[PDB]
Amino acid sequence: KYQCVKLNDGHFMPVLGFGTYAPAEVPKSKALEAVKLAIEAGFHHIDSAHVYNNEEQVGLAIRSKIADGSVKREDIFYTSKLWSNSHRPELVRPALERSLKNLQLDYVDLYLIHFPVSVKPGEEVIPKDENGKILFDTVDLCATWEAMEKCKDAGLAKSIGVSNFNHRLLEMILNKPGLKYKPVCNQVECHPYFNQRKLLDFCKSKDIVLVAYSALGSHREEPWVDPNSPVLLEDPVLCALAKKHKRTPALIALRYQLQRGVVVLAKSYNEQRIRQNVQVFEFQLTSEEMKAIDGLNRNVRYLTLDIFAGPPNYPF
Ligand SMILES: NC(=O)c1ccc[n+]([C@@H]2O[C@H](COP(=O)([O-])OP(=O)(O)OC[C@H]3O[C@@H](n4cnc5c(N)ncnc54)[C@H](OP(=O)(O)O)[C@@H]3O)[C@@H](O)[C@H]2O)c1
Ligand SMILES: CC1=C(CC(=O)O)c2cc(F)ccc2/C1=C\c1ccc([S@](C)=O)cc1
Repeated sequence: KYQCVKLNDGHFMPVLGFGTYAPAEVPKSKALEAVKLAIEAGFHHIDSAHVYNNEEQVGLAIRSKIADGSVKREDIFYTSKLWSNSHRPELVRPALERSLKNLQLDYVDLYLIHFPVSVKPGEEVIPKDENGKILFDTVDLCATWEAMEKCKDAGLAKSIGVSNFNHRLLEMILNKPGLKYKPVCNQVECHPYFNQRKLLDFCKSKDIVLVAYSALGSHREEPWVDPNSPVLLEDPVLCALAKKHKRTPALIALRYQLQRGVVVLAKSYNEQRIRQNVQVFEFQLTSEEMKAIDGLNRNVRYLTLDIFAGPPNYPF
C-alpha cells in the first residue's frame, strides 16, 4: 500500500512523484538508473514528458521493474506531457502514440498539456526560423482539450490534466461548451518561496489537484533559472525545522506540500537522496510549523520559461 489522492475522474494519484528531467549534459543513461532506484525506494508515481527526451530510458526502467516482479503496472502511475509542437487537435493523439511507442507502454496514467504556448508542428521541439526566432503557432487550446478528452475515451490516457495554466486558462477549459472532462490536475511550480496559495485555493474549489514542481527549489540550471535567485534549501527556517526533526530541508519542503493537500514531485538522480525523499511519510509538521513555512512566501518564481513570452497564452 501507499498514499494516493482520488482525482476528479475517480482515478487515484500517488501523492509523491519522481521527477525525471535532468540538464542536457547529464547523459540520458542516468534516467534509466534513477527511475529503477525510485521504484525500489517506493515511488509509485513517475513524471516525464516528450520534451525531456528520456522516455525511452524511463520506459525501459518501468518495463524492467514490471518484468522482474518488483512491481505491477497498476502500481505505477506514469505521467507524460504533450509538447507544444503538437497542440493542433489532429496531432494530439499521434504525439501520445509516439510517447507510448518510445516507452513501450500501452497507456499513460496521466497526460498533460505541458505548456499553454503553441509552437509550429514538426520534429523540432523548439522550432526556430533562420534568425533564431521561435516559430509560434496559433491554436485554440479548447480544441486541444477535446483531442485530449478523446485520448482518455480511447484508453490511451487514464486521466488528463494541464500544466503551467493560470486562472484565466483553466477557466477557459472549465467553461468550455460541451466540456466532457475537467483537468484532473494543474502541474505548476510550488515551494515555500512561491506557495501558490491563491491558485491552490482556486484549484481546490474546482477539485483540481495542484501538482508541485521545483518543490525543492529547482535544478537551478542556467539559462532557465536566474542564478541570483535565493537557494530554497539554504533557508534558515527550513534548516532549523530540519535540524529540529532530524530530517533535511528537502524533506521539510516536501512534507509542507503534502499537508496542504498538494501532490509533490521531487527529482533526484542520487541514490541516497532518492531513498531519503520517501521519508516524507515518516513524520508530520505541527500547525505552528506549517504557519512558519507559509511565512517564507516571497513571490519568487524560478522557472519563467520566458523564451515563450509574447503570445497571449503565456501564463505568467
Ligand atoms: N510541468 C513542467 O513544466 C515542469 C517544470 C519543471 C519541472 N517539472 C517536473 O518536476 C520535477 C521536479 O522539478 P525540478 O527538477 O525543478 O527540481 P526539484 O525537485 O526542485 O529538485 C531540484 C534539486 O534537488 C536536488 N535534491 C533532490 N533531493 C534532495 C535532497 N533530499 N536533499 C538535497 N537536494 C535534493 C536534486 O539533485 P540530485 O539529483 O543530485 O539529488 C535537484 O537538482 C522535474 O524533474 C520534472 O519531472 C515539470
Ligand atoms: C517545458 C520545459 C521545462 C519545464 C519542465 O521541466 O517540464 C524545462 C525546464 C528547463 F530547465 C529547461 C527546459 C525546459 C522545458 C522545455 C524545453 C525547452 C527548450 C529545450 S532546448 C532549447 O532543446 C528543451 C526543453
